[PDB]
Amino acid sequence: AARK
Amino acid sequence: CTVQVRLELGHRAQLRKKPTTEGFTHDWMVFVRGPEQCDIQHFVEKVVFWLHDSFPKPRRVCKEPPYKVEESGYAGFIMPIEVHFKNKEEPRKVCFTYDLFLNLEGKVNHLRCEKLTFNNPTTEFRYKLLRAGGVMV
Repeated sequence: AARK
Repeated sequence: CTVQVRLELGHRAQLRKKPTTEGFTHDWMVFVRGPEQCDIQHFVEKVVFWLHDSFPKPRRVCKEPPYKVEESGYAGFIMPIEVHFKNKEEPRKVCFTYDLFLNLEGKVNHLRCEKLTFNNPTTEFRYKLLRAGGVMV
């Protein structure tokens, strides 16, 4: 997802 | 009398050769340390890393060095870190907002220095500071  | 001591917050994150059962693409470690030749254990009671929802038991606490957290994951995130002091008077902690950011095409080796400043500390706290590399000004 990259960056939560 | 004012004493200053130095902290290094940092993290490394490498892209896994194969992702995990849960689709975690990276391994990372985040840490709190003194500069070379500085054991902050002398004035640091504990460090608290407030990880994201999705990690089990996300309030991670290190009471002795190394003050680190190693995990696997798929994304970066903003992370409050709290360093609590072996101080019986205020201030007894400090907080930093830390950005655990990932490199999707390789590694990250990140370092960030923070300078703490304590005003007129108690006699036994001023040691812990000077024992940990503190400097008088």
